[PDB]
Order: sequence, then structure tokens, then C-alpha cells
Amino acid sequence: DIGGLNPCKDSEVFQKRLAKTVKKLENRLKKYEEGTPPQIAIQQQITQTKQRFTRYADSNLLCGNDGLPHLITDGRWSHGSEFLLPSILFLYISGWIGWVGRKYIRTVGQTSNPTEKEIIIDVPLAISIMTSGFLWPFAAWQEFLSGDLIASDETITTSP
Amino acid sequence: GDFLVHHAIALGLHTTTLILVKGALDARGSKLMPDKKDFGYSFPCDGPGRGGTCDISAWDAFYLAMFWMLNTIGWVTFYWHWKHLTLWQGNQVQFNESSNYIMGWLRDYLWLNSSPLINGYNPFGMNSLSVWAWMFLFGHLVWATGFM
Amino acid sequence: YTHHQYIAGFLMVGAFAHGAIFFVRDYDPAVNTRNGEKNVLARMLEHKEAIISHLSWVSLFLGFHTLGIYVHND
Amino acid sequence: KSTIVDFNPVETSFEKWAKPGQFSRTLAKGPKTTTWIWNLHADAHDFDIQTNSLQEVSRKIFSAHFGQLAVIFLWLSGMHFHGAYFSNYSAWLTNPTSTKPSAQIVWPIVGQEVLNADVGGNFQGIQITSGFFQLWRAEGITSEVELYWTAVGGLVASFLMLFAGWFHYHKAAPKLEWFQNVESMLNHHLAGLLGLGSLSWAGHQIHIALPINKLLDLGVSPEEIPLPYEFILNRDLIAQLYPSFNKGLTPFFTLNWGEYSDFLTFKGGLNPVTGGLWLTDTAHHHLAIAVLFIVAGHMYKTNWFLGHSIKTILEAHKGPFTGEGHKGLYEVLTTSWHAQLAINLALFGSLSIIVAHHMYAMPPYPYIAIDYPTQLSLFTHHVWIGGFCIVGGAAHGAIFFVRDYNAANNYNNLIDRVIRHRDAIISHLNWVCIFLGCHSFGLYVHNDTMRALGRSQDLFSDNAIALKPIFAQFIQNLHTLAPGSTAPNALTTVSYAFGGDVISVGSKIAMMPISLGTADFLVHHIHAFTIHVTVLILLKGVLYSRNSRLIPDKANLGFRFPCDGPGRGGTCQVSAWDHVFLGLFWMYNSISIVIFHFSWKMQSDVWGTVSPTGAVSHITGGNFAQSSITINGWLRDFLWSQAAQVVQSYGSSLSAYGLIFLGAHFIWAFSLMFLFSGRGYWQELIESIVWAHNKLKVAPSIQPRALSITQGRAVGVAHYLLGGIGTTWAFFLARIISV
Amino acid sequence: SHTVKIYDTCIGCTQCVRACPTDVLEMVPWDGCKAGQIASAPRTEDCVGCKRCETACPTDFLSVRVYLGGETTRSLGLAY
Amino acid sequence: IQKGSTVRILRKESYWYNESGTVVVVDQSKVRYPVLVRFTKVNYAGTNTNNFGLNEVEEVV
Amino acid sequence: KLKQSDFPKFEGSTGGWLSAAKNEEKYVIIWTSKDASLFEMPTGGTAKMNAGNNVAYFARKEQCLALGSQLRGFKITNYKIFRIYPPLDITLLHPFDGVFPEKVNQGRSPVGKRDASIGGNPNPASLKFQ
Ligand code: CLA
Ligand code: CLA
Ligand code: CLA
Ligand code: CLA
Ligand code: CLA
Ligand SMILES: CC1=C(/C=C/C(C)=C/C=C/C(C)=C/C=C/C=C(C)/C=C/C=C(C)/C=C/C2=C(C)CCCC2(C)C)C(C)(C)CCC1
Ligand SMILES: CC1=C(/C=C/C(C)=C/C=C/C(C)=C/C=C/C=C(C)/C=C/C=C(C)/C=C/C2=C(C)CCCC2(C)C)C(C)(C)CCC1
Ligand SMILES: CC1=C(C/C=C(\C)CCC[C@H](C)CCC[C@H](C)CCCC(C)C)C(=O)c2ccccc2C1=O
Ligand code: SF4
Ligand code: SF4
Repeated sequence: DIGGLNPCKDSEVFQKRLAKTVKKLENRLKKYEEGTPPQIAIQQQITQTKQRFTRYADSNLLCGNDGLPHLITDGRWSHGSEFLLPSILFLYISGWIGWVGRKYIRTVGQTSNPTEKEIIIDVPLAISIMTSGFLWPFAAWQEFLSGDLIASDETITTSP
Repeated sequence: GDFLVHHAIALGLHTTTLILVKGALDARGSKLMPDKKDFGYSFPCDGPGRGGTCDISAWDAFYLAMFWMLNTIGWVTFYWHWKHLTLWQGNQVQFNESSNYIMGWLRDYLWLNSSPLINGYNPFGMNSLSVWAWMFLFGHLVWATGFM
Repeated sequence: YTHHQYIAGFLMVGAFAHGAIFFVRDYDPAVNTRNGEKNVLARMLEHKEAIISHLSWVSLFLGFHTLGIYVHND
Repeated sequence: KSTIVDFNPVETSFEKWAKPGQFSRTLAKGPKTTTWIWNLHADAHDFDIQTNSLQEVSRKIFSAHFGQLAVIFLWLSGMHFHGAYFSNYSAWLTNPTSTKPSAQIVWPIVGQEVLNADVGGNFQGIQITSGFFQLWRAEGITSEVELYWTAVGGLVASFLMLFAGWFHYHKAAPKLEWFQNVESMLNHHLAGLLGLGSLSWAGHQIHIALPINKLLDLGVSPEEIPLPYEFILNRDLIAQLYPSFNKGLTPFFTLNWGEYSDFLTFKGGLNPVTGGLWLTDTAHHHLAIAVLFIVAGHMYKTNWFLGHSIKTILEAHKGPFTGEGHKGLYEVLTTSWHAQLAINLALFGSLSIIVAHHMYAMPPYPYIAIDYPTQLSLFTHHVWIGGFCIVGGAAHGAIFFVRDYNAANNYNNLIDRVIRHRDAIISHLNWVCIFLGCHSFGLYVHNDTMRALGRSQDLFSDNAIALKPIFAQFIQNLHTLAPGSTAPNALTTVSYAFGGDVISVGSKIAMMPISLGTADFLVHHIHAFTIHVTVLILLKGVLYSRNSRLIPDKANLGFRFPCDGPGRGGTCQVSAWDHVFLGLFWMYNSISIVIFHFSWKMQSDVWGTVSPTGAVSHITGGNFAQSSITINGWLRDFLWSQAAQVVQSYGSSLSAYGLIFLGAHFIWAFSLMFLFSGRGYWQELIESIVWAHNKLKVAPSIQPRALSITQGRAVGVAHYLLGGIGTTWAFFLARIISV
Repeated sequence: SHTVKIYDTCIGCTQCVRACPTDVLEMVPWDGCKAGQIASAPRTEDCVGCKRCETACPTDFLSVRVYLGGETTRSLGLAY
Repeated sequence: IQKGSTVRILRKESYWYNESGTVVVVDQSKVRYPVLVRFTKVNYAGTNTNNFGLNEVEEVV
Repeated sequence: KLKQSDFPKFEGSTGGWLSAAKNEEKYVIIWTSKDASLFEMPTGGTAKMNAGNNVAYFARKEQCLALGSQLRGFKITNYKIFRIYPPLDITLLHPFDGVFPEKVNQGRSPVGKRDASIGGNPNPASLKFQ
């Protein structure tokens, strides 16, 4: 399909990889005894390996000639769960972190001892700001509009 | 593997450019030395004052960026040589599988292909590759003297 | 290929080093400025902090994520 | 109102916990730049600059020692708890030669359960190379319940040491005169601590370890072995194994000590069953050590008209060549903690290295000689600790010279006379270092270039120009002839390394004569050269710590400073700290070469398997003799060859070793950023980053500053040491566990 | 010999003069500051370039500046 | 400008260039740099105050 | 024991002057002390002052000045440093006008003073080929 890849559900090398891993795990399982915790752990390993391979097969995942899932990150929504949705999730979380950090910096920057409140965090104010970051996309595009997001010329510059 | 190594190459290019551009633009002065132009392109430092001013000259930016240029060219040449060794030997599947992780590089390029070179001379004999093993050790020695 | 790539890296580093030397000893702000306004080259020293900050951001971005993917695969 | 302690000196309060940097006069005002954060941790234990009173520094040191001992006790309790709960110690007891010791199981997350290896005995976990199983077996511990109780005792002891530290800083802190009773302290540490510890351990060995281990070697399973207390309440369970307890303590009090030859032997060699030292020999050794140390503890005058005064001993040792001699040394060592730390750390690291040597040389634990990973790990770890401690002793000698050295109090004594001719010492040490390096390494390079040129008869090899270590071979011959000639009451040599028979346990070689040839000559001279260069750096740091021809007032700049400036052609790293930094680098080099020599020589010419007919086959096959004489040989037949197991560990239970190999390479290369660069570039880059932050109104109030020059060097050396030592750690462990 | 220059931002706090290890700087009368004194560099032939002088300078970007130049046995700190 | 006034530093070779500081005292004598300004951010040398000329400071509204 | 009676009671160190301070220049520091205090040499170790005139020779001006700075801790202030060329060419150096350089003395002219701040320095491109 895309880039010459093929779905992993029809990739023979993918099933060969699964079979080889299961065979190695079973051979390891053979050298232990009865329902002893080592055998239980190896059986859990086998079950998890089978579940992971089955989930990857039924996941709209494209496999190359090596039988490994390749990620299609050109931007198409068909393979949108590989990069685009995790990209949105990370952008949300990281914007949350950056927004709460910036808000805390600007909030304790207007107190008597701004530097003290950076090594000794005001946990009440920190908790107040941190749970308010869920609106960071909206807060950012409400502070940029008011001109409160960017400094203009009070920023320092070197000699040249 | 080509994707990842191209991103590594892009990182190397960007970091070398960062060092060189920072040295060029900050050559005439900065906050730590707002009169750096009065000291010339290459000077040792401005002293231990103001927190310490090691490697503050523009020449030092070149000096630091030489390491990053060497690293970036090493990445580029490693990628090219491993790709073409796999292409010529026929085991292009070795690169396509092992080039996605660092241990793949270390084991299948360096450790694997260094065997003919180090056996250029052994306690049993030598080959026409003996000069290359001697140059290998010579390069390691000069590298570590640079470390000195 | 190795010889020419190493020569290429050397030449690029030399180009940037000589640009820095030009800034130190040959650049004249008066020539590159007309009535307060600065020309195309003198303006590179005005947003120099922006240029350096964004080069640093790109370098950190690429390094963090290339190393992250490589170590994840490892 | 006791005469030794002050009651309730410091109030137990949490107020100062909320004021970081309260100890320092400079840091108490609060952070203004990020340099304050780093200065906070760099001055935490520098009690000299926190108080102007030696009494307060001594009390802080005493409580810090208590905290450290509590930490050590907690670590030991954790080890015993892991042995009790997450180990296969019971399975290893019944099959020491076929079960690999494991005492740490790994949770099944993110696929990391592959690290749980097939250590044997129906167990999965990480193979343990600390030798705790062998130590516990030598202690007579035959059940995991005993390990649990030892862990509980360790926890109780750790709490006790924590309480002791709190008590002796906040409730009853000793006075300076109590700390300065060096005669009483030496008497107690020599008699009580050392001698009575040896005596108590000899008692434990005789009454618990001797019978239990004898029963274990006889084939008695641990379940039918009597509980250890039964060997004390019943004089018949121990009198069957050693038929001399039937006479009781009467032979001891009647001076008929010959009766106790059953369990106080002098045999030498190794136990043929376990491959370790005879535990009867060990008990006799500890008894003799106890008596010797108790006797040695009655030397210094403390509270009666009896004993020696160290001041009178030192002041009487003058000479024509040494002026006032040792006059003033007693005042130096009773008023400066740094001098005591220097001496103690140097001798402590040297002792650690000696311990490392004597460990593999004469394996003291059952079934530890045939556990090659344990032997390699123990040797390498102890040598590393010794090197670090020696560098620390040199560092604190330099610190004493900078801070606590008084010129007036040391007029024409040994310290003064050493400083007065420091040039001669350093110049001759420089010449010796150049001579040794030229010779050792250039003989290596000559061998390499002769081999590369196809001239095999021009090498410094055994089949060529030969450099036989005749002096060491003479000593080896003297030791193998000692039993019956110079040690007439010995039955076997102290170690089979000096010569004798091949000792094998379960077809695995425990010890064997270590032949010394031209390959050992070169590597021994390499060791001497590296040690001499490290000594050169550290001694130059100590002697030139106060002044020099460059900076006549270097003592006024302190122990830790980056430079004096770019003048005088450049005055980088003139400190004494910058000498402990370079000396750390050279100690890393020396110890790395030492452990490489040990690993290759043992694998190639000691360790291996013995065929039923007596044929010895080694791990590598004797390639050390002919291929360790060239640098290409070290690169190929040792590094490249034995790195195969590390690089091929992916997908196996040793994959963690490959991951740590790669990560240690990464950290070592990371160090070079700090080692090669300078502070100005990073400060000017932080300037642009701060510009971006200010543009986005997110510049921190604590101004971000690049790490100071000294801190940059410290970070570089710490990362370099961590990366190199971790790379060698992963390489050694993977190689010696795989094979 | 190195070059040492003094700038009128001098506040006459004398910290440069009492930090010079080779007696290069001295305090001379002046009328440009409250203290009525300014640093001078009349013995730059003894200047070693250690830059202790400008490590003790409290003014914003320094009032004493050391420009390293030609080297001499005095400026190189050679006891031999 | 006077004591307590807020000024912007116009000296280019300044750790507080383009930044705002508080005037501690303006000397009335014939000194070259009478204006003494205190800042919240310490410079690279650790100081937080400096003397400025009358043309190197601009009062904030 | 020693060549001159005013020398400090020093046992000699292999850190003193070399062949340079016999053909290029040597520096001598003189001072008078009330007590025979024990002080540390800038070169080697501990020496003993004379209760009176004291004279010491060094290879560098910095060594003599470090010794003088140490002398200030002994409440000694009258120390004076001279430069001696290969022959007896004595030149008073440290108390040049009899007043220490840290104290303002009339009769001193400013040397190396620029009537502007750092920002007034000329651009290097305008200082090419002179
Ligand atoms: C939490 C606040 C915060 C915010 C909003 C930003 C924002 C920014 N930083 Mg930044 N930074 C921060 C903290 C922050 N940083 C810290 C703590 C450090 C020290 C490690 C840095 C080091 C740093 C460098 C070296 C660079 C940036 C750069 C940048 C810019 C591009 C984004 C980027 O590369 O991310 C960079 C982010 C990191 C390197 C990791 C930050 C570390 C953690 C995740 C942040 C700290 C969280 C904090 C403890 C939360 C506490 C708040 C709570 C008490 C309420 C952007 C203006 C780049 C730039 O100038 O581009 C224009 C650049 O080169 N920053
Ligand atoms: C055609 C290209 C070209 C030209 C005309 C110049 C010309 C110049 N450069 Mg320049 N440069 C170049 C390329 C060039 N460079 C490149 C590619 C780089 C990057 C590496 C640099 C980096 C650079 C720096 C950093 C500096 C100059 C400087 C200078 C100026 C003085 C040069 C000098 O003093 O040489 C001195 C010559 C030497 C010290 C000889 C060095 C020889 C090296 C170490 C190689 C020799 C070892 C050899 C390989 C032995 C083999 C070992 C064996 C075992 C195999 C001069 C105007 C300097 C200056 O002040 O400019 C104003 C200065 O600071 N350049
Ligand atoms: C026979 C008496 C005796 C014994 C056994 C010890 C033993 C010890 N002393 Mg000690 N000491 C003694 C007498 C004694 N001292 C006297 C008379 C003085 C006064 C001059 C000192 C002054 C002194 C100082 C100043 C320091 C020590 C330290 C130490 C420890 C060294 C660390 C070590 O080797 O770890 C071995 C550890 C063990 C074997 C663990 C078990 C040891 C336990 C705690 C028994 C300790 C015996 C104790 C004195 C009994 C008092 C109980 C109390 C209720 C009165 C060690 C525990 C150092 C230390 O670490 O501080 C804590 C230290 O800094 N001692
Ligand atoms: C008995 C051992 C001992 C003791 C009591 C001391 C005590 C002291 N040393 Mg010292 N030292 C020692 C051993 C010791 N040292 C050794 C073995 C060395 C050689 C490396 C040194 C080298 C040394 C130097 C070079 C200096 C000191 C200094 C000091 C003083 C301040 C220490 C401080 O505040 O650090 C606080 C503690 C820290 C800052 C901890 C730093 C963290 C370390 C560096 C990294 C550890 C990594 C760890 C292994 C985990 C890595 C694993 C990784 C995967 C994460 C203090 C008197 C300093 C001083 O000024 O003395 C007056 C000083 O300049 N020492
Ligand atoms: C492989 C790299 C390397 C090498 C070769 C050396 C070599 C040396 N270091 Mg070291 N050093 C290194 C890395 C290295 N270092 C690093 C990375 C650091 C950073 C921490 C240091 C830090 C350091 C310190 C701090 C000190 C040394 C010292 C020494 C010298 C010890 C005396 C000696 O053996 O001289 C003999 C020279 C050699 C063994 C080098 C090889 C010479 C060959 C084999 C013989 C002669 C060849 C012949 C002349 C060639 C002629 C032909 C040619 C003209 C074409 C020696 C020159 C000490 C010193 O100054 O010397 C006493 C010292 O104090 N080093
Ligand atoms: C895709 C394509 C295309 C296009 C292409 C292009 C468009 C390219 C471009 C390219 C480019 C566009 C490149 C560039 C590069 C650049 C560079 C490489 C630069 C560098 C720089 C430097 C080095 C600088 C220097 C300096 C300084 C630093 C300052 C002073 C001055 C000077 C200048 C000296 C076509 C259509 C054709 C076709 C095919 C496809
Ligand atoms: C393992 C461990 C532990 C444990 C330990 C122990 C358990 C110990 C014990 C110890 C002991 C248990 C000791 C004992 C001792 C005793 C002694 C030391 C005694 C002595 C005696 C004597 C000396 C006497 C003498 C005499 C007299 C005086 C009189 C009569 C005569 C005679 C001669 C007999 C813990 C948990 C902590 C921690 C971890 C590790
Ligand atoms: C990068 C660099 C800096 C800048 C380095 C800085 C500012 C350190 C920043 C450390 C961050 C802020 C905290 C550490 C973050 C790590 C992720 C934590 C360590 C990892 C744990 C597992 C220990 C210097 O200041 C410097 C000074 C002198 C010589 C070389 C250098 C140098 O190379
Ligand atoms: S900064 Fe680096 S170079 Fe400049 S003086 Fe201090 S140490 Fe020497
Ligand atoms: S360098 Fe600075 S300190 Fe050293 S002498 Fe010249 S001026 Fe005085």
C-alpha cells in the first residue's frame, strides 16, 4: 500500500516472528516444573506476546519486509492513531505544563521575594495554577489577543 | 533506518550551525563581554571575573564547532558506508533491521567490519592490511593525545 | 565519498569562522546603516537572539527526539 | 554538667529545614542566580566554613559518621532481606557448583521480565556477583529465616545509629577534649573494635561456622543440620566433628594449646571440597589477630601512668637530614580533620586494593573461587574503591595544606622541609614518570610496529628479546618452598598462585600457579608508570597548594578556585583541586589498566576447566602470553574478542548489560562537552535563551547562569568516571557471566 | 607588556589597586566622582595579565580594562 | 528624576540595558555619573546597583 | 651561617631565584620588624624574622609583593621593594612616592585614563592598517 508496505495481518514474516518468539518462550518454559511461579510468569509472557501480536495485526498497521509495524506519519487521517492523535495528546499535555509554569512564574514574580518562591514552592498557589491549565489553548488565545503574552522592548539586548 | 539517520544528520547540521552562527553574531560582544570586538577574533578569555569567561571568544566557537562538524561528518560517513557495505555484500536486510537502534550500529557496522582490519597483523602473521591496523592504532593514540 | 564529505565539513566550518572574523575586524555598522535604519546585514545583529534561540530550539528538538526514538528501539 | 559532653547544645527543630543554605554565611541570604543552588550542595558537608570552632566541626563530623553508619546498616539489612525473600539461596546451598546466585527478581513491566535469568534452582532473577551467598555459607547461615532475622537486626541497628547521631548532636554532644584523646581513641579502636571484633568472630566461627560448614562439606543437607544454638548447648554435636571440645576450656587455661589443633589449624592452601580457605585456618587467624590487636591496644597513655605519649614519640624522632623531625606533627593531626582524613583515606584505599588482591589470590569463602563473576566483580570493585579513596586522601592532604597548615607551628619540621625542596621531588618524579612511560609504553609500541612490519623476532616477547621478571619468579619460588623450610608448621603454600597443584572444584579451576613471563613484566611496569604519574599529579597538587613561582600567594585563593587569570601566559587549573581532578583522570586510567590485566590474565592463564585426565583448558586459551604484548593485541584479542558477549546480549537475559554498555558510552561522551568547552560560550547561549524567555514573559526570577568553571570541571570528571567505569562494568559482567 | 586602561566610570573605590599582585595600579586625585580619586596604570611594564584588577571592579561594565599584548619575562611571570 | 523614580537604562554596555531600575540618589555635585540606580536582577559580578549619567537614564511614565 | 646578618633566619629552599636573577634582574624587599616573628616564604617554607633590619631577595616583583602583603598581617608597613639589574642598579619600586598606591597622594598624574566609558571605544574596522 502506502510506500510499498503491506498490512501486518497479511505479512507472513510477522507471523514468523510471532511463532519464533512463542517457540523460544515455550522452550524456556520446558525447563521449569509444574505450576511453579516461573512457569506462571513464562505463560503470562506467552499470553502477552500473543495479545500484542494480535492487536498489532488488527490495528491498520503497515509492515515492511522485516515484519515490523511501520508508522505512516505523512499526515493522512487513515493512519491517524500512529502519530496525529498522540501528537495532539502531547501538545495538550506539554502546553498544560508550560502554561502552568509560566503562570506560576508570572504570579510569584509580583511578590516581595520572587526568588524565594522558586526554591520553596507556594504549594497552595501552585495547585491553584496547575489545575487551571486545562484551558491553556483558550487562555493562550485570550492573552495573545490582549497583548499580555509577548514583551516588546523591555527585553535586554547585547551591545551589537 | 534512513529516516532516523537523516534526522540525526539534521541534528548535527543544526547544532554545528548553532555554534558557528552564535560565535559569528556574538563575535562583536554579548552581555558577558559587551566589548568583545576590542579583544579581536581569537583571545584566551576575559578572566575568572563575572562568574568565569572560559571559551568566550569567537575563535572558541569555531573550536567547539569543529567537534560537532567531525561528529556530523562521522554520522554521515557511517551511514553511507554501512548502507553501501550492506548493498555490496547483498545483506541489505541487515541494515534495514539493525539500523533502527544504536546497538545495531555498534555491533553490525563497527564490531562486525572491524575484524578484517584488526587482523592486519597478529601473533601469527600479517597481511597487506597491516598498515591500516597500524594507522588505526595511530589514530586512536593521536585522538587520546588530543584528549590530553 | 568520505574524503569529499570531510573536506565539505572543513570548508563549511571555515566559511562560518571567516564570517565571524569579518564581524570582528571588518564589519562597520556605519556603512550598513542609513539614518538609523539598518540594512539587510546589520539587521542580523538585531534579532541575533531570536536566531540563536530558534537554532537552539531546533537542535534540542531534534536531539531529544532522535535520541528518544533510538533509545526506545534499543 | 559532664566534663566530656555538652547537654542540649542544638534544639531539635524543623525551622532550619525550611531555610536552605542556613549553614553558610553567603548562601543564607537566599538564591539570586542558579549558581546558589549548586553552591548549596557543594558546601553542605564543608563544615570548616560553616563554623569557626573546631568543636562544632568535630560534633558535626561525629553525627555525620553516625548517619553514614546508619545508611550502611540499612544497605546491609536490604541485602539480607533480599537474600531471605527474593533469592534462591536455599537452592544454591544444595547445589553450589551448578546454581548461579541470584537475589533480585525483576517485576514484569514494559517487557523487562527478560532480565529474570535462568539462574537455576527453579528460580528466575538477576545473577548476583557480590558473593553474598558464599559469605552467608561461610557464616553457617543455612536457612532464609536467619537471613530475615539478620535483616531485622540490620534495620534495628540502622535506627540505633540514626538515634545515636541525633543524640550526639542535639542532646549530648562531646567536647573538643574528648575528640582530641587520640591516645584513648587509638587504644579503643585497636583493642576493643579490632581485637574484640576478631575475637568475637573467632568465637562465632569456632562455635557455629566450623561445625555447620564441616557438616555441609560432608554432604549433610541443610535441613538435617542442627540449628546453630544447639552447637553451643550441646558439647556433643561439635565434639564429633572436632574431637577436642570434649576437654572443654581446660587446655586453654592450662596453656596446653596443642589440644586445640583439631579446629585451630595452620594448613594453607584451599579446601579441596569447596575451593576456599580452611575455616579452621580462618578461625585460628582471627584468634591470633584478636590477641595481637588487643595487645597493641595497650600502647598509648590515656588515664594512668602507663603507656606512650604520641607527642613524646614523634618529637624524639629527629635526624641529621630531617632537622626538627616529627616535632609538631602531633599538633597537626590533633587540630586538623583534613590531615587525618588524608592519612586515613590513603591507607584505606591501599588497604582496599590489598584486600582485592588477597581475595582472589586466596579465596576465603566456600565455592567462591569457581564463581568467576563474583571473583572478577569483587576484585574490580575493591580496586576501584581503593583508587577513589587514595585520590580522596591526596585531595584532603591538599585541603589541609591550603586551610589548616600553620607555617609558624611547623618551623623546620618534616612538613616544612618537604615544601622547601618540593622542586627536587617533583622534578625527579617527573623524570621517573617519563622514564617509566617511555619504557613500558614504547616497548609496547615497539612490539606493535615490529609485528606490523613482519619482524616477529624483534619483539619484546618470550620467543624474542625476553624480559623475564626474575625477581618476582624468585619470590614465587620462595613461597612454594616455604612449607617445611621457612614455615615448617605449614602443610601447603599460602596461595597456589605462587606454585603447586591445580585446585579444581567440580571440574572448574579454583586456583592455579600464575606464571609470570615477559607479558607480565610489561604490564607490571605499565602499572608502576601509571601509579607514578598519578602520584606525580597528586603530590604536585599537595606541595604547590600554598604557593609557587607562578602564584606566590596561591594559598590566599583557597583550595578550590578555577585560576588566577589569563596572565602569566595562562594560569588555568593551578589549584590543588584541579590536581585532584587530573589525578582522578589518571587514577581511572591506572585502575582500568589494572582490572584489564587482571581480567585477561585470569581468563587466559588461571580460570577454565580441568579434564578428568588432568588437561587444563582455559577460558580464552593462553593468548595472554603472546598477544598481550602489543596494543593491537589488547584491542583485538581482549577488547574486541571479549566484547562479543556484550554486543550479542540483546534479546537475552543479559540485555541490560548491553543497554548499560551503550548508556555508559553515552555518558562518557557526554562528559567531553563539559571537559572540552568553557563557561563563556554557555553563558552567552543562555543569554539568547533568556532573551526568548523574556520575550515570552517566562524568564525565571532566579537568574540562570552557566555552571562555574570548577563545577564544569567537576561535572566533566564525574561523567567521565561514571561512563568509563560503567562501560567496563557492563563489559566485565556480561563477558564473565556468559562464559 | 599588556595594556591597562582606566575609564571615567571609576568610582574610586580602590578595590582594583589593592588587588593588583604586581603594583601596577595606583590611586590618583580626580574630580569626576564623589571619592575624588581615580585609578591609574603607570607601571604596566609589571602587569602580568591576571585580571584580578577587574575582578574587584564594582562598576557596571568595569572601569579598569586589561588588554593582553606582547609578552615579556615580567608579564609571563617567569621566575627563571 | 529623583530618589525613588523609575528609569530605563540607555547605556549599551550594561547588564540592565533596556531594563527598568529604581533611582537611589541623584548627586547634585559636578560628578560625571550622578544617578545611582538599584536593580532587582544582579549582574554577572553579583552587584545590583550602578552609577549612571543623566543622559543614560530615561524616566518611566 | 648566612651571608648577611639582616637575612631572615631561613634554611634555604630550592624555590628561590635562578640564573635569571643573576643576569636579567633581581628584587630585594627590606623591612624592620619589632619581633622575630615566624613567617612563610613566598618561595618555600617558614622563615624567622630578625628583631630589626630584614632583607630578602627574590626573582619576581610579585614574590616580594606577596611577602609584603603577608607582612601587613604582622602590623609591618615600612616594607620597601627594590629592583636590582645585573649590576648594582637599585630602583625603588613599591612605595614609589612613599605612600602606598591604595592611598591618594598629591603629585600623581593619571596614566591610561580614557574620558569615556567602554561603549565609547572606536570600532575595530576603523583601526585597520595603522
Ligand atoms: C516550565 C516553564 C517553562 C516554559 C514555559 C518554557 C518555555 C520555553 N523554553 Mg524553557 N526551560 C525551562 C522551563 C520552561 N521553558 C526550564 C526549567 C529549563 C531548564 C532545563 C529550560 C531550558 C530551556 C532551554 C535550554 C531552551 C528553552 C527554550 C524554550 C522555548 C521553546 C520551548 C522549548 O524548547 O522547551 C524547552 C524545554 C525544556 C528544555 C525542558 C523544560 C524542563 C521542564 C519540563 C520544565 C520545568 C517545569 C516546571 C518545574 C513546572 C513548575 C511549575 C509549577 C510550580 C506550577 C520556550 C519559550 C528554548 C528556546 O529558547 O527556544 C526559543 C531553549 O533553547 N528552555
Ligand atoms: C582557502 C581557504 C582559507 C584561507 C585562505 C584561510 C586564510 C586564513 N585563515 Mg582560515 N580556515 C579555513 C580556510 C581558509 N583560511 C578553514 C577551512 C577553516 C576551518 C578549519 C579555517 C579556520 C580558521 C581559524 C579558526 C582562523 C583562521 C585564520 C586565518 C588567517 C590566518 C591563517 C593563519 O595564521 O594560518 C596559520 C596556520 C597554521 C597554524 C597551520 C595549521 C596546520 C594544521 C594544524 C594542519 C597541519 C597538520 C598536518 C595535517 C599534519 C598531518 C599529521 C600526520 C601524522 C598525518 C588567514 C586569513 C586565523 C585568523 O586570525 O584569521 C584572521 C584564525 O584564527 N582560519
Ligand atoms: C571499645 C570501645 C570502642 C568501640 C568498639 C568503638 C567503635 C567505633 N568507633 Mg569509637 N571511640 C571510643 C571507643 C570505641 N569506639 C572512645 C573511647 C572514643 C573517645 C576517644 C571514641 C571516639 C570515636 C570517634 C570520634 C569516632 C568513633 C568511631 C567509631 C566507629 C568506627 C567506624 C567503624 O569501624 O565501623 C564499625 C562499625 C561497627 C562494628 C558497628 C557496631 C558498633 C557499635 C555502634 C558499638 C559501638 C561501641 C560504643 C562505643 C558503645 C557505647 C554505647 C553507649 C550506650 C555508651 C566504630 C563503631 C567513628 C564513627 O563512625 O562514629 C560513629 C568516629 O567518628 N569513635
Ligand atoms: C571518607 C571520605 C570522604 C569524606 C568525608 C569527604 C569529605 C569532604 N570532601 Mg572529599 N573526596 C573523597 C572522599 C571524601 N570526602 C574522595 C574519595 C575524593 C576523590 C574523588 C574526594 C574529592 C574531593 C574534592 C575534589 C573536594 C572534596 C571536598 C570535600 C568537603 C566538602 C564535601 C561536600 O560538600 O560535598 C557534598 C557532596 C556532594 C557535592 C555530592 C556530589 C555527588 C557526587 C560527586 C556524584 C556521586 C555519583 C554517585 C556515585 C551515583 C552515580 C550513579 C548514577 C547512575 C546516577 C568535605 C570535607 C571539597 C572541599 O571543598 O573540601 C574542603 C572539594 O573541593 N573532596
Ligand atoms: C594516549 C594519550 C596520552 C598519552 C600518550 C599521554 C602521555 C603522557 N602523559 Mg598524559 N593525559 C592524557 C592522555 C595521554 N597522556 C589525558 C587524556 C589527560 C587528561 C586528564 C592527561 C593528563 C596528564 C597529566 C595531568 C600528566 C600527564 C603526564 C603524561 C606523561 C607521562 C610521562 C611519560 O610517559 O612520557 C613519555 C611519553 C610517552 C609514553 C608517550 C609516547 C612516547 C613514545 C612511546 C616514546 C618516544 C617516541 C619517539 C620520541 C618518537 C620520535 C619520532 C617522532 C619525532 C616522529 C606522558 C607524556 C604527566 C607528565 O607531565 O609527565 C611526567 C602529568 O603530570 N598526562
Ligand atoms: C529542491 C529542488 C530545487 C531547489 C533547490 C534549492 C532552491 C536549493 C537551495 C539551496 C540553498 C539556498 C542553500 C543555501 C545554503 C546556504 C549556506 C550554506 C550558507 C552559509 C552561510 C554562511 C557560511 C555565512 C557566512 C557569513 C557569515 C557567518 C556572516 C558574515 C558574512 C558571511 C557570508 C561570510 C530545484 C528547483 C533547483 C530542482 C530540484 C528540487
Ligand atoms: C551479622 C550482622 C549483624 C549481627 C551481628 C552480631 C549478631 C554480632 C554478635 C556479636 C557478639 C555476640 C559478640 C560477642 C562478644 C563477646 C566477647 C567479645 C566476650 C569477651 C570476653 C572476654 C574478653 C573475657 C575475658 C576474660 C575475662 C575478662 C575474665 C575471665 C578470663 C577471660 C580471659 C575469659 C547485624 C544484625 C548487627 C547487622 C548485619 C550484620
Ligand atoms: C553544557 C554546559 C554548561 C551548561 C549546563 C547547565 C546550565 C546545566 C543544566 C542542568 C539542568 C538545569 C539540571 C539537570 C537536569 C538533568 C536532566 C538531571 C540529571 C539527570 C539525573 C538522572 C541525575 C555549563 O555551564 C558549562 C560550564 C563550564 C564548562 C562546560 C559547560 C557545559 O558544557
Ligand atoms: S577562564 Fe579558563 S582560561 Fe581564562 S583564566 Fe580562568 S581558567 Fe584560565
Ligand atoms: S593584571 Fe590586572 S591585576 Fe594583574 S597587574 Fe595588571 S592590572 Fe593589576
